[PDB]
Amino acid sequence: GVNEVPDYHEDIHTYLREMEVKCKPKVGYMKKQPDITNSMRAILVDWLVEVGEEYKLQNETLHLAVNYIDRFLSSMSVLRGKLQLVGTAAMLLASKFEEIYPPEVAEFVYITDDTYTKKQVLRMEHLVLKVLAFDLAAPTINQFLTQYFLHQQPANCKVESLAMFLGELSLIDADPYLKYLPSVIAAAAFHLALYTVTGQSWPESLVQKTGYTLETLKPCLLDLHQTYLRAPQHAQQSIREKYKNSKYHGVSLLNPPETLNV
Amino acid sequence: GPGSMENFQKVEKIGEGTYGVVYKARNKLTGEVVALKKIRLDTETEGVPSTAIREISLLKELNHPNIVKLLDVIHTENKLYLVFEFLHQDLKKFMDASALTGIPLPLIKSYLFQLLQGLAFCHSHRVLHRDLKPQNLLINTEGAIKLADFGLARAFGVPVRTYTHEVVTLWYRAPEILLGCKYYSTAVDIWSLGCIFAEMVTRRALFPGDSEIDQLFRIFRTLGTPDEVVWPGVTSMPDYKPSFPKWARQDFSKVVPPLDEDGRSLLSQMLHYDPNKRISAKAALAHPFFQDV
Ligand SMILES: O=c1cc(Br)cc[nH]1
Ligand SMILES: O=c1cc(Br)cc[nH]1
Repeated sequence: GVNEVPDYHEDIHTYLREMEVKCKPKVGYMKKQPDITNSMRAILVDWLVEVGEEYKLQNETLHLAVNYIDRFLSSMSVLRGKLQLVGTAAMLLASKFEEIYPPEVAEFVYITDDTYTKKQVLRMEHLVLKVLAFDLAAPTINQFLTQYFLHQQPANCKVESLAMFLGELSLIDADPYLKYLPSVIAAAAFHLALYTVTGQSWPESLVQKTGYTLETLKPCLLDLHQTYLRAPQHAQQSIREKYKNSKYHGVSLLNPPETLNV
Repeated sequence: GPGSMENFQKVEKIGEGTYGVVYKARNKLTGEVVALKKIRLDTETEGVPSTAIREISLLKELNHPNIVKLLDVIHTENKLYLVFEFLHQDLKKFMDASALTGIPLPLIKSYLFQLLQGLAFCHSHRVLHRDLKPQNLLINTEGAIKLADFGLARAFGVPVRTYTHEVVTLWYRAPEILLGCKYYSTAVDIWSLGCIFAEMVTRRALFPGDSEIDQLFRIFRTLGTPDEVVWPGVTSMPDYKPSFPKWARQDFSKVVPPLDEDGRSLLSQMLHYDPNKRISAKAALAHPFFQDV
C-alpha cells in the first residue's frame, strides 16, 4: 500500500543511488589524518551505538551520524582529543534531523562525561554544518535495506534483524567498508542474512531493481562474511550486545555460516 | 556560501514564521529580488533548530519550478539567513483579496496542475511536506504557484516508519492522522491538496474544524462515516471509536456544487478515505480535468 509508496519507490531508489555517490566519504582519508586511526574511529562508532541505546534512538540516526563524521574527517584534520566532540555534534545533528524527540544538548554534554562544554558542542555543530554545507539527507545502509526487505517471500523478521545487525557491524571498520557504497553493503548484508537464516540467495527481483548480482557483491560479501565470523573476537562489542535483545529477535546469537558457496 | 549580507538591501518586512521575520530584499549587484528568512540562533540554547536543519537540507535537494527555490544560506556565528526567490503573494491572500466573484476555472486548473507537479517531485525525492495550505503556496506575477515553508517537512524511508503525530494544520489534516494511525505516507499531502482544490473553487475551507474530534465529524458528515468496506482497517485504528455517529455519504456534486464532472472525479479521488486508494500526485497529473490547461 501507500506506506510502501508504489508510485514513487523506483524514483526514490534511483535518487538515493545518485545521492550516495555524492555523500560518499573519501576512501583513503584515515591515512591523511596525522593523529587518528581506524581503531580510534571504531571506538567512537561503538560508543555512538551505546549512546543510541541509552537514548533509544533510531538506527537510522546512528547511520546518519557515522556518515556525517566520515565526510567531516574527509576534509578536516582532527586531534584525538577532539574526535569525540565531532562525533557528539554529528549525533546531535542526526538526532535533530531524524528523531521525533531528539535528546537535548545538555544530554549530549552529559554523555561525554563533561569532557566538553555545551558551548563547544554547539560550536562544533555549526562547524559540521558549514563543512557539510547542510547536506544532511544522506542515504544510509538502512534506507536501502528496508526497500530490499519488500522482496522477501514471505517476510521474515530474523532475516530483517540479522541484515540490520551486519549492516551496523560495517559502520565500525573503516577498513574495508569505506570502499563500499551503502547500497552495496546493504545488498551484501541482505544476501548474507537471507542465506544464513533460510539458505536462499539474493533474489532475481533485486537483480532487476539494483543491477547488482552475486558477482558484483562478491568482494563485499567476502569481507562481510569475515566480519561476521570474527565478530565475537572484535575489540568492539556494543552491536553484538544490542542485537542480543528481543527487540531485534536476538539475531547476534545466530551462528554464522562457515561457507557461502558463491 | 556565495553571498554575504552586505550585498542585500532590505526593502520591507513581508511576514514572519517562528525564529523570526521575513524581509523582501534586493541584491545590489545583480538586481535580484529575494526573500530573506532570518533564523535567530544566539537566542537559541539548543543550537541550530531542527526545523531549519530540515528546511535547509531538504530544500537544497529540491530543485523544481513549483518549489520555492533556496538560493543561499548565510551562516554567521549569531544568525542564519535563508535567501529565497521572491514571490509577491500567497494563495490565501489572493483568494481573500482578489477572487471576490471567484477564481476563474482556467487559473484553478493551472494552479492545481502546478501544485501536483511540485508535490510529485517532493514524493519522488523522499520528502513529505506535511503542511500544505494556501498560506504556504506562493504565487508570482507570471502565473506560477510554488510549494513553500518546508519547516514541517520530512525525509522518509521506504516503507515509511512512525513519524511525528499531529502534523498538518488541522483544516488540511488527513483522517488517518486524526485517527492516530501508526503510519502515514504521501497520501496525507494529497488530502491537503484536495482540501485546497475545493477551497480554490469556493474560497472557503472545506473542513473548518475547531478540534480534532470536530474536524473528524465534519469530514464524516461530508464524505460519510467510513466503515470496513470503504476503508479496511479503519475500525481497528487507535483512535477510532465504535460510538462514532454513522453519517450517510452525500452526493459529491453537493460537496462542491459549481464543479464539473471531471473536477468532481479528481476531487473525490484526492479525498478517498483509504490512503492506499487515494490518488497519487503523479497519477493525478494525467486526470482528464487537466486536458485543457
Ligand atoms: O515572500 C516570500 C517568502 C518566502 Br519564505 C519565500 C519566498 N517569498
Ligand atoms: O466528542 C467526542 C466524541 C467521541 Br465518539 C469521541 C471523542 N470526543
